[PDB]
Amino acid sequence: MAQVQYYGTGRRKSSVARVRLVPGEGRIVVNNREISEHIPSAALIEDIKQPLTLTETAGTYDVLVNVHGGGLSGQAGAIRHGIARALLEADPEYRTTLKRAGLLTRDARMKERKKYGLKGARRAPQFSKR
Amino acid sequence: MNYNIRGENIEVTPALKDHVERKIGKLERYFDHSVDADVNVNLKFYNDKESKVEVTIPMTDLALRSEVHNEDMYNAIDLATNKLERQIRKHKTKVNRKFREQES
Amino acid sequence: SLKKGPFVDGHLMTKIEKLNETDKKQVVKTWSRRSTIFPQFIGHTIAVYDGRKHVPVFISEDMVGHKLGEFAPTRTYKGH
Amino acid sequence: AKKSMIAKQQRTPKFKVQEYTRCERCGRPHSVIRKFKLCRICFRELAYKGQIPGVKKASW
Amino acid sequence: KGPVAKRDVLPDPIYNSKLVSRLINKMMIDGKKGKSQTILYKSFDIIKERTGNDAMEVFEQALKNIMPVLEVKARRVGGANYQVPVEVRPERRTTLGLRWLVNYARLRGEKTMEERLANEILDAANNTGAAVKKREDTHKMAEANKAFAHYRW
Amino acid sequence: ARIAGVDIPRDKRVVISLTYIFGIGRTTAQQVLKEAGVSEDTRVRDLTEEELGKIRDIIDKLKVEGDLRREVSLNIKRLIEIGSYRGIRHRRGLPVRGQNSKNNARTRKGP
Amino acid sequence: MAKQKIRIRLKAYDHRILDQSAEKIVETAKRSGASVSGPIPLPTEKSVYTILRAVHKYKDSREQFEMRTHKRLIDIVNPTPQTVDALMRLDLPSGVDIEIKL
RNA sequence: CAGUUGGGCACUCUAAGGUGACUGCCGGUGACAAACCGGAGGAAGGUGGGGAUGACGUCAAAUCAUCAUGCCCCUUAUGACCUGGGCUACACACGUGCUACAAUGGACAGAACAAAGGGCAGCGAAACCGCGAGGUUAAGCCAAUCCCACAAAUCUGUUCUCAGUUCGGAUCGCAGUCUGCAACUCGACUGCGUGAAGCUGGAAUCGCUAGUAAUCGCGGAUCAGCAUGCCGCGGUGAAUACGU
Repeated sequence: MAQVQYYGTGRRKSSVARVRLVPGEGRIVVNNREISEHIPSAALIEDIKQPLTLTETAGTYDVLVNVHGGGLSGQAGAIRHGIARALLEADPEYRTTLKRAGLLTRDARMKERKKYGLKGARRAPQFSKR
Repeated sequence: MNYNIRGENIEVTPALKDHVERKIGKLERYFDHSVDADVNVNLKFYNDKESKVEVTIPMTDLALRSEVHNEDMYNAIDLATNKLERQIRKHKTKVNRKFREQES
Repeated sequence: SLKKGPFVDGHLMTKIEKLNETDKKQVVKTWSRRSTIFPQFIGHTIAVYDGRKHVPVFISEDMVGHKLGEFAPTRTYKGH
Repeated sequence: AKKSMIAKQQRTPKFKVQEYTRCERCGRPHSVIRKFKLCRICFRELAYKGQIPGVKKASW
Repeated sequence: KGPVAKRDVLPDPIYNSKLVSRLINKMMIDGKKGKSQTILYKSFDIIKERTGNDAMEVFEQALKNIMPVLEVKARRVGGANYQVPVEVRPERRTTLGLRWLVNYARLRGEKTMEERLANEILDAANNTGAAVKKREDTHKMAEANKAFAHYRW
Repeated sequence: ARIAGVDIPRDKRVVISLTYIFGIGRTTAQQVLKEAGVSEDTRVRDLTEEELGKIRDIIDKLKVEGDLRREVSLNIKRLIEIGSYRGIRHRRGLPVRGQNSKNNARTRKGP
Repeated sequence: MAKQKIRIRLKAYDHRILDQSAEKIVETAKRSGASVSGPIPLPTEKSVYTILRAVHKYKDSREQFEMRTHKRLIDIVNPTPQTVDALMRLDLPSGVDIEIKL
């Protein structure tokens, strides 16, 4: 019923967020917790706020992001990826420069499963020197 | 750390332990100083008269060992030591090379 | 055991009720190893299974709750 | 001692905490699978020949 | 295989620092980047508030007096080689300065490694000390053999 | 010294001060010292001329240095004299409380 | 609200018996009244359990057989008591689990 | 109070069919061909990431003890049954890991984030009891519903302040719980106490190309009990590759 704004659900390392950005003033506090309420502080919140700071930098409309999954970079990075893609659904011509300033592709860097006889999927087994 | 010796199907005779131990005392009679050398030896003449020996000595920063067969079972120890001869002289020479030269 | 309780040998409980019942019997084999000494089963000799043959153990008064199979020696020492 | 070992392991246990698991096709001790009902060698060979659905393997 | 380069980091928390963003990339140890961000921001307030001056000028003068030029690249024909003179490249410049300032300054021994590390960078701001002493150290070892191993590489 | 214990703390933490004597430790110092109510408090040496004696009554009612060494004497010496299965490893040299004998052996044997 | 809807959930060894057998299981839901719901897909759980893939040695060289078993569900809407009692005429598949859960 | 509940199937998610990436296209380089450098576009670019898949042959490599099998040998015992013991011993050398030596730390208080698997001979909610480990009864769950379950590293305040200590944790004592026919040889966990040695480890040696190393926790196969191993699962999130 509100203004036609972003709702783009995208994942990053098993944390898909649902950013719902309405016509607003710059309020970014998703899931009832603020940016200083969900995970403070920590100056990586600027990194989780940069993609809204890139689509002409910036609106700023509202921000309502339901992010559940992963961890700090999971919920935060999924929030910025979701508001980045659905934020590409905010302005239709925002993908020209916004597609060239990163802001997409949902890197998917999750854990590799270790083989039968490996340490941590990168840790080698052992060495019997001598 | 030096000179533990064990052997299947046979005794751990000290006239075999000092017999292998003096002869393996040639290399550390000759080299600088190591702490190393575990030895394995067994077999008999159940079939085709054999005595496998296999003596490992991984001390000089990269391993070296050998292996031989015989029936005589003392005369394969000599044929383990002089096998280790070239492996321990070619560990030191090959590396002790002075072909170094710059602009000559 | 935690609460109910100290687990007697049973066969050693029958020999303890009998020989500790009267006449103060002399030490023989007692092949059990489970429970400790008892309140009333003191004094006697347990020649318990040391693995090969028995071993005359005292039914003392210091090891009140200690294991009657604990007094014997298990593995042949010493030693080097 | 396969006959007395596996046959005694088929009998009734002494105490209630005496019943130890046995081997399914070959009566081996040591890690017969309790959910597939077979040994390690039995689960490997009988599972690769066709025993229940299914294969096996190589996800994750 | 060729030169396969690496990626950099984004601008810092306070404020828009990039080379100091690499300073936070070296600032942590054992993965937990929050403690490194806290100790690094504590060095920023400790060196920018105390010792009254700016921040990017202070770090630009510390690493600007920390980023070396020459370095020792080993070689020989075999035994008894010659430590050749091998000058730094740019990213090797900032990397070597981060190594000297970090590994020297965090091993000082003050009340904290954060405030004491800021004291090590502040003593490095005087063009000498631990990190500047290391830049003079490698800067002095090279050019000691700068007359023989210079034209070999 | 001190007014509460024998060889008590001086200019040190109150919970660690109750954690000084051979028997007075951290948990029980927080417990009975928590009944006295210090919490360090005052963190060096100043509890009270009537509070430290409160550690003489509340601090004096428990034990025990010679009673801990005496209970240990009746344990390694009690079972060291009344048997035993804890004696042969209680003084025999080998691992008594459970370990591998080819193990690290930093209780009795060592290297 | 509604009624307690009659729908038998399917369990299968592979995934094609629940798919096709769920298809003809919707063929039982076309008749008998109406309102046969579509393919509510189940979680599709698996089990991964590996054994030592050697005879005696080779403790690192293991092997991991893993066999998953999950199938979809179907819950009909309109009651149709004649088709509901007529659901006992189940012909397929060979490996499939039907259980009228309502 | 609670997606809990009328409602809703937009989003997320669930497993079937497909689609999508194949040097496809453009600029070139190149003996035109092969390939190779660069770019757009796209979620993804030059075998996307990972797994499964291991050529004839070598080592008379490993396995007659998972199983089967040629010969030799035993058989009123090298066979069979039972109790206790041992496989866990201990001057000593190694092998692989855990936990530490500490302020980017230690103790507390509050808050926040997962994924995965198992659970009927089972998981066990809440309630009370016990510091405690756990006990009692008992709703619910044959399980995308219910339980295991609370994640932990991390963020915000008090405080310890450089010392074998308010670090670390063995050893060992007393005192309890749970499991079992029974925890003394020989299960773990908890309480109080105790507080070794360690202040980043020699010559030498190792694994590691990014969601990687490293690090913080969770689940499971065995299994009555018994993980610092093994197999998976997610969290924090690096540096470098000059060149042969």
